[PDB]
Amino acid sequence: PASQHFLSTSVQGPWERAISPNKVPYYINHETQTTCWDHPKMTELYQSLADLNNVRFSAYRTAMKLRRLQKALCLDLLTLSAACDALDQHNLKQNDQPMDILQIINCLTTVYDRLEQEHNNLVNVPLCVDMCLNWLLNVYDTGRTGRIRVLSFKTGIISLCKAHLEDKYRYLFKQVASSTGFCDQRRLGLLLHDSIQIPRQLGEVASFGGSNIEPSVRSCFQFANNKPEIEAALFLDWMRLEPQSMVWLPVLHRVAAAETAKHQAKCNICKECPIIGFRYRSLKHFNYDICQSCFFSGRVAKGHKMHYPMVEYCTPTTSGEDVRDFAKVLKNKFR
Amino acid sequence: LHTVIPAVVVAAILLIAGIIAMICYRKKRKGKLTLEDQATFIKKGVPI
Repeated sequence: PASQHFLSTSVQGPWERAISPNKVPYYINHETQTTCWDHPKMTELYQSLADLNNVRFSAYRTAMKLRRLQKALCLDLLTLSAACDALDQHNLKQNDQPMDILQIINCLTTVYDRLEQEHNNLVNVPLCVDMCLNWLLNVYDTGRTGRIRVLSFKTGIISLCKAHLEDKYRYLFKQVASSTGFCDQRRLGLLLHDSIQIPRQLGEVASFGGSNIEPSVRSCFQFANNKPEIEAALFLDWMRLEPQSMVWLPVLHRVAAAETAKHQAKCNICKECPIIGFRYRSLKHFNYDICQSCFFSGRVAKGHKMHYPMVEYCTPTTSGEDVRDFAKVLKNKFR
Repeated sequence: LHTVIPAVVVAAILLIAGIIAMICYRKKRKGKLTLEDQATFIKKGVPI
């Protein structure tokens, strides 16, 4: 294409942009044998992302960027039921079934037709199909072979859809467990590998233990009391234990919920009242409430302490609960 | 006197009503509006 020479200079060094038979451009990381795509709309999206390197912590960064992507991709308009019906309509039930470009295109069309019928003024089917194919083959097509697995695509869509966190957990467990509902080390490892293929695409894989899924499986099966197989309830409990390699999805759910939160409080640095979004309350001092705008920059008022405990309200508070925790912090400061 | 002064004792009941109202400014309607996620619990207290 004529845009190859024009936009090959948008990135430099080892990155090597190449075109695909489906006329979608993609970069090449040749010695890692890993490849990623970059559409011009996703190019400007990533350029906007690159200015948002101000997040101090890891999980917050991943959740905020993934929320920005999901809202930009308009895949937050997709529910669990529509995606499940679309995947069951194309008979993509075997997790190890090879998937060509055409089957993914058909399933994406099935999803996005319903999405546009619900969001005529918000969803454009061909552009959204191109964007979602771009992202999915970014995550799970690093080899440029045109073949992916049904399980990885299912995991990506279910994680990036609009549904309850435990509902997505249960569906993914059913996808990876057998007909008896049992999951051994290998299926859990495959699911964790598919999950860890996501942060490496953006560049925050090492902060959560790297790409080594073995410690995660070891922790999960140690919580399983060394059981040969794990169950859905034990999987949910271990997930609520907030492991290192999976906390990003509940952090995403929280930030999505708190995006519409409005707290009647004042920021104890930038004096912003009312607090909109995330409210953070210190568990040591009194009358100290900070907004996430100053929290993410790392600026601290009155300095930190030997220990500086913090609670993170993501929803408008209940007066009973905050009076209880105020009584707790008075009790703590009394001692 | 009984027709004038015991007309103020009802202000004590007025206090009782005001107090019991004010011990419940968030217990009156806990759900309030925009009742999303009504079968689980979403709260955090540790920075990650």
